[PDB]
Amino acid sequence: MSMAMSQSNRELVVDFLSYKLSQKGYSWSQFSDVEENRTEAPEGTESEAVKQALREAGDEFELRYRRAFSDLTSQLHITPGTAYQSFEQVVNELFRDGVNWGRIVAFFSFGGALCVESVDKEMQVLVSRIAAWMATYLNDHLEPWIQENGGWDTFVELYGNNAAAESRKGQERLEHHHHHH
Ligand SMILES: O=C(NS(=O)(=O)c1ccc(NCCSc2ccccc2)c([N+](=O)[O-])c1)c1ccc(-c2ccc3sc(CCc4ccccc4)nc3c2)cc1
Repeated sequence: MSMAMSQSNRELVVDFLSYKLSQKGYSWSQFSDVEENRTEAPEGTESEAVKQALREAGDEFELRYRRAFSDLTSQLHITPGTAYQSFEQVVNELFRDGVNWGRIVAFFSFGGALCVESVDKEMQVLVSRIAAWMATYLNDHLEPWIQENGGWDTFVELYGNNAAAESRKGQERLEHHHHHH
């Protein structure tokens, strides 16, 4: 008997990773062929879920916790001889005190920095690794958690764009009340 999980989480590591990379100037990728059509009106077009949410939180994280993050990225020096263990360790402590969206996003970034550091050392080859190491920890040290707090749907409904605006809707309203009161 055996069993596994989904892949969504993994998609986050890739999508985000790329973002953290592009933000630094890097990128790298490839193309291919499949099969599809279209006939309406092409344009940027954007979503409004984990993708957008995750990113934002990431940028704001290093902003509010510029030090809390920096000091972290300096706690682990990824290398070819580095063992996935040395990784799951550092991330463990930062996650020792229970689990909360905050630490979650604050964590994701940790990895992003690792990649930025790898490329800086002309070792982008690592990116692929750290990327897999995350999807492994997120599915063995978070999955069970994220599924106990309403998955991501909740994270995007709390500390997310559509959510941010939603919050204001109320406030701007409440204030109007006391005023008319
Ligand atoms: O912010 C946090 N929590 S929150 O109140 O739930 C929150 C606060 C703000 C936001 N968003 C607004 C932007 S700020 C932000 C901050 C964090 C995440 C996302 C956003 C969000 N959120 O979006 O989910 C959540 C938060 C922020 C930082 C840390 C944090 C920082 C450094 C370290 S170093 C360490 C172990 C050391 C150690 C290292 C190695 C080896 C051994 C020991 N553990 C750490 C934990 C822990 C929690």
